[PDB]
Amino acid sequence: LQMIDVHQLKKSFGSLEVLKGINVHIREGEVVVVIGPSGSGKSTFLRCLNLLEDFDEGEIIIDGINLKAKDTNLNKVREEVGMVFQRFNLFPHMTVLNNITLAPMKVRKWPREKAEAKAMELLDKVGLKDKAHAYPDSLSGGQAQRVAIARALAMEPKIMLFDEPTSALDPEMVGEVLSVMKQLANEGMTMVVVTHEMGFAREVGDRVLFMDGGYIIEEGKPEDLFDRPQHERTKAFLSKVF
Amino acid sequence: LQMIDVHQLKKSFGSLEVLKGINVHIREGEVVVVIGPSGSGKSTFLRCLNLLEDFDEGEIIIDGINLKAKDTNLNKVREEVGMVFQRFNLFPHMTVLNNITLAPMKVRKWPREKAEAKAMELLDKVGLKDKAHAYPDSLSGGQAQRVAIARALAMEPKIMLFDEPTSALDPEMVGEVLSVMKQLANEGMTMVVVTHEMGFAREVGDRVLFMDGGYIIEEGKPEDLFDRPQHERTKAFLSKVF
Ligand SMILES: Nc1ncnc2c1ncn2[C@@H]1O[C@H](COP(=O)(O)OP(=O)(O)OP(O)(O)=S)[C@@H](O)[C@H]1O
Ligand SMILES: Nc1ncnc2c1ncn2[C@@H]1O[C@H](COP(=O)(O)OP(=O)(O)OP(O)(O)=S)[C@@H](O)[C@H]1O
Ligand SMILES: [Mg+2]
Repeated sequence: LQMIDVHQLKKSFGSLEVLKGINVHIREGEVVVVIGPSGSGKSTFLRCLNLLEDFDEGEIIIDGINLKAKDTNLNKVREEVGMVFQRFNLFPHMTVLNNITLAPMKVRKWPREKAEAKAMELLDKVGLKDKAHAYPDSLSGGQAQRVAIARALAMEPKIMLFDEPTSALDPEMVGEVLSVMKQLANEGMTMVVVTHEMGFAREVGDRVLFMDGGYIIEEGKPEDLFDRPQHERTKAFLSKVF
Repeated sequence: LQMIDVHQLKKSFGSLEVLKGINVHIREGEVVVVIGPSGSGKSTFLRCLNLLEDFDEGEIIIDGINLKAKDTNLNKVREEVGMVFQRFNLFPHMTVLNNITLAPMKVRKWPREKAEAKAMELLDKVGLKDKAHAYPDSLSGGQAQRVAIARALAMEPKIMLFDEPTSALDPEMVGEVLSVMKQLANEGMTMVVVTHEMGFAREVGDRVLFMDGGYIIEEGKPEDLFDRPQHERTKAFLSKVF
């Protein structure tokens, strides 16, 4: 309940209150999986967590610091949270290596040799050291998404956010990215993963949160949630998804 | 030999000669379509035009300025050349309006409302003003790629490069992207378009360059190159694609 703390979170886009009061508390090293239909506020939720969107009411605490406290450095938090999106993760005009090294050099003021040493180490980890000097256009979707992960890991964050990282990919490219994320969980990374891939959720997630219409409607262990859902809306959603 | 001027352009990656003597001279307002097999150097070529890659031998002159002359402001050339890639054109972490205004604000130091009025009219022209405050991942491929053109146009370039802008799109999304590109061609923009979209090439294209193995093997008017190719490599390539 220590790494991410969310109390009565609400958000509105004028008329549409997209997050209608949500509560979640994520411990250090916990993999939490977010599921639910389109328009639930799943991405908005992740954005608030990543300081990409401000909220209308409630509280967000990350690593024991408040996002709306006057004294708190938001830029310092920004670099402790990583985020991988469904698309557009890479700079197409830069090599794979320079994608990864850009922020660690620009933000954390690392020297080139140091940053590239760690970038090659992460490319090794994802199975793409042989693509260091390649351009994003040369990469398949599964390879591009694995570079996005490596990009995010180079800042060495405390939390990794994943917004449907495999949703835009062909089925032959999905498990590629899921195994990197799977491996990332095995190394004690606090992860929030928005996904429709339920086999990942059950295999990897510590808790599953079912979001619908701006609420977290049901939550709990993957086995508990998938096998024995209690809420009609959870049942309805699970009757048509993977 | 006005807008783009290339003489015996050569580029290697190690012992791999990727461009082997490119000579091409693009007039102002000319729309050049580039076609050819994978590994032809089409993307490398466009990168050289866009100052994203250095070259081993030869000369490149964008609008009367030599990219290797001593007194050359490279950044001032960079800002007059726009580029749309196959994928990764957008920042997923910021809104559509912000994607477009980022560069004119940083590079041209425009105030926010100035840049935004320009972005809004650009979104209008590509038929997407309603998506101004939306995030990239809410967009279709067709939409995303139109915003990618809007981003590029916000810098007010005189050269627009397109590296397979519709390749990674579902076929129904291909149409409305080529409509924007056509409008851009019809308005006098100097365009280099790497594309295997024949209808586009025939309609708004002035010339077609057939690249293969680091050379421009054959060139000419689209009708002429498409319907009566002179070189057997061009014929063979046309037979397997169109
Ligand atoms: N920047 C924005 N401006 C206005 N409305 C928005 C914005 N972002 C999201 N919305 C609204 O919020 C809903 C989208 O939900 P999201 O917050 O994107 O979460 P989500 O559940 O991931 O959505 P999907 O489509 O399932 S991935 C839509 O109905 C939008 O109208
Ligand atoms: N940064 C790099 N390092 C090493 N090799 C490269 C690099 N960039 C390109 N190449 C190689 O150069 C050759 C031609 O590159 P491109 O310009 O991408 O060709 P292309 O015609 O665009 O091919 P595609 O895949 O149809 S877009 C390919 O064999 C690449 O493997
Ligand atoms: Mg979403």
